[PDB]
Parts: sequence; structure tokens; C-alpha cells
Amino acid sequence: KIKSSPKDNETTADLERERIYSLATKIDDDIIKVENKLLGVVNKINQNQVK
Amino acid sequence: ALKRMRDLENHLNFHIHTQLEMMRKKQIELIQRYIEVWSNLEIYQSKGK
Amino acid sequence: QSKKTTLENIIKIIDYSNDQSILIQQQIQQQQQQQQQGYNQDSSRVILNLVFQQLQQQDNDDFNLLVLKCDYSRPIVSIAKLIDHELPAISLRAIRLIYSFECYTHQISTVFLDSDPNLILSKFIKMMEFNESNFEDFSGTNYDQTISFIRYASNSVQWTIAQLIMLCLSNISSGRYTLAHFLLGCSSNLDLSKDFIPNSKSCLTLIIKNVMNSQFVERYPHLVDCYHEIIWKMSSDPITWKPMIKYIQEEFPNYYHDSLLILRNAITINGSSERRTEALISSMSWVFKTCSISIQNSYSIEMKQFLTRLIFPSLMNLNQPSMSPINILSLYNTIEFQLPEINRPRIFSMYPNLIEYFTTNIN
Repeated sequence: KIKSSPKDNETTADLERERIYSLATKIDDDIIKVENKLLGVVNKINQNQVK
Repeated sequence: ALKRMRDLENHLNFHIHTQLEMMRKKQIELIQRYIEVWSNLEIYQSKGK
Repeated sequence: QSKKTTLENIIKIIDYSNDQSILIQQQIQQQQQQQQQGYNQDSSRVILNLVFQQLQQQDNDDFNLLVLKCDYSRPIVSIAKLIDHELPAISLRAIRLIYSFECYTHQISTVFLDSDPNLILSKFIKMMEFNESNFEDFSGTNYDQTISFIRYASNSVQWTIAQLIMLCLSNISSGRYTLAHFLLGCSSNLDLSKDFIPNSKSCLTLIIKNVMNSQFVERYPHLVDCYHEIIWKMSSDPITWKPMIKYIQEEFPNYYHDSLLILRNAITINGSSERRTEALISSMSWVFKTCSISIQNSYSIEMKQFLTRLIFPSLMNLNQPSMSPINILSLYNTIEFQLPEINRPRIFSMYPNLIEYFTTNIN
């Protein structure tokens, strides 16, 4: 229902709105990399104690 | 009885956990897309304003 | 819809190639129809190539080193149902897919218990049974790649199953049940402290009965060296040694005589190649060390007769008919302690800066 709307008449508010709500999507993508990478440190600290 | 309990404990520890992590991961894939579709919803519903 | 059905349609052709192998092992009782099978068989072979080319980016240090910087049961079981496929080039694909899948998981043991372990284990057994009539010699120089690829695809099956059992014995942290323990028939309580089931068919019952076949030793010496390393490892792990050596003494009491007899005869055959002699002498070490744990911990009346009538045969016994030999000294000179005088490779004189690039340490 979103990806069937026309791209007509876009304004300064809409261009910066498209830039900032896609920045919010990028924040969760870049958080999940850090959650995975920091788990990819914890699991190795745990392996190193248990060796 | 001792066998049948180890059989059921393997099903819990290996197969059910393999289903649990496949659902945990698939929840993240759905939560990222819930943010994709709601960012696109707020752009769409606020357009021209 | 059409953007999940891609892998879904590939899995349906793996399932349908099992529907078809079951229908063809039935319908060979009637089919003059082989010409219509080939497009489905080669489609199945290409699918098993393509899944292997999705694993052969993860069977890679660069990918695992990238991961260090950042329900598989139905797929695995519908591949395992093809282990005894009517084309060895499909069977060997299913077995080498299962090899890579165990490398990522160490859990194909439970995936086979959680399914039908009988219908899976019997397909490994059906591929490990020795057919003596599948034989004509590789002594001919005229190595046709067509006929040779079929004979390679055949004889690679038992070698790949032996190496799958070997991997899942090298990768033991102590007390872990593995796909090796599953294929060898160790107790499905996951219980490595319990004895083997007598008169059963597992890969272990076939390994020992193939080892004591002299034609199997003469035809497949590297597979017999490998089989003896399985027997040695199961006899030298601090848990399974008792079940294993007990099972040797209860179902195979001759084993340390008949295996030394067959290996010593197979070494004595002049005109053999250095690479047959390699594996038979390697295999002979494993028999000595497996016998050494049996003498140390499980000394029996068969071991007392074996030492006193064969290995250390005391002279007075030779004159009693009321029932070159394998004695301690005839065993020693079977190993030929003239070691080869290893000449330094001429390539090290062409590239002295690359010696440690051109070698690999076996560890």
C-alpha cells in the first residue's frame, strides 16, 4: 500500500524525511551488527576460560 | 525408562533448541522489516507536509 | 509467492528423486524404459553439485575468518535417503554433502536418531558390504576417463564413509557421542560405557569382517590401514576401550592372529608397490598397539595360547599332533628396518626461498 503511491510533488520536508526515517532503519541494522560482534567477543571469552 | 528419558532430553537439547534459534533469528529478520515498513509508512502518510 | 518457491522447488526435486529411486528399485522388475530416467537423474546430480557449491564457500578459511570479524534435519535426511542411490555419482554426492554438514554441526548423530536411525544406518551398511565380483584390475595403462570415473565413483563410497567415521573419532572431546559412534553402533542411550550388541549389523561388524577378508586387504590396503585406525581409536579412548576390546574377544577372538597372518602375507607378495607396503606396515602398527591394550587390561586364555604357541613358541610343543610361522623374530623382519635414504628434492635447489611454502607439516 506504500510502494504503490506516486513519487509526484516531493518537497524539502519529504526529501529530508525520506533521509531521516531511513537513518532510523540504518540505526537498527548497525545496532544488530554490534550486538552480533559483541556476542562474537563474549562467546570467545567464555571459550577461553573453559579451554 | 532411563533410555526413553535420554531420548526425550536429546530432542529438547538439540532439535527443539535448533527450532528455538531458527525462530529467535527469524524474529530479528521480522523486527528489522517492521522498522523498514513503519519508516516507509511515516514518510508516505506525512508526504507533502 | 514466486520469491520463496526457488529453494522449495529444489527440495521437492530431492524428495521426488527419492520417490523415483524407490519407484525405480521397484520398477526395474519391469522397465525397458531407462531412456526416460536420465533427465531426472542428471537434474538430481546437478542439484547435488549446486548445494555442494553453496557449501564450498563456507568450507573456507576466508569465510570463517570473515565471521570472526563481522531445521536442517529434513534437508539432511532427504539427502541421506540417497546414500544407496543406483548411480554411485549421486551416492558419493549425498555422502560428501553429509561430510561437510557434520563439519559445521557435529550433530548428524542426533538428526539421524530424531528421524529413523534404522532406515539411515542400513543405507551406510548397504554401501559398506563388500562385493568381490565388482572387480577387474587397474593394471591396464589405457585409463579411459569415462569407465574410470564410474569405478572411482564406486570405490570412493567406502573410502568416504571410512573417512566420515574417522573425522568423528578425531574430533572427540571425551565422552561425546558422534556420527562415528552412531555408524559403529555404540549404545543409543548415547552411552559409551555400555557394551556393543552381539550379532548386530553396524559399520563396526563390517569393518572387522572386511579386515579379516584377505582379498579385501590385497585389493584395498589404504582402506584397511584406515579401518585399523578406527579399531585402534575405539580401543584407546579411555571410555570405549572396554566395550570395544570385550566385543573383539566375544565375537572375534582370533583377530590379533588372523590380521597379523593376512597383513604379513600381503606384505610378503613381491612386485607390490611402495604405497601398498606403506599402508600394510601402517596397519600392522595398529594391530600391535590394539593387541598391547588387550594384553595389558584383558589377558585371556586365547591371549595365553596366542603368545605361548605362536609369538614365543617354546620348542617342546612342536612334537604333539593332538589338535614360516608368526613368531616375535619373523614379525620383526617383516617390517624391513632398511629405511629408504630420502634424497633432497631438486626443486629445493631451484627455489631455496620457498622450502617452507612447498612443504606441509603432518602434525
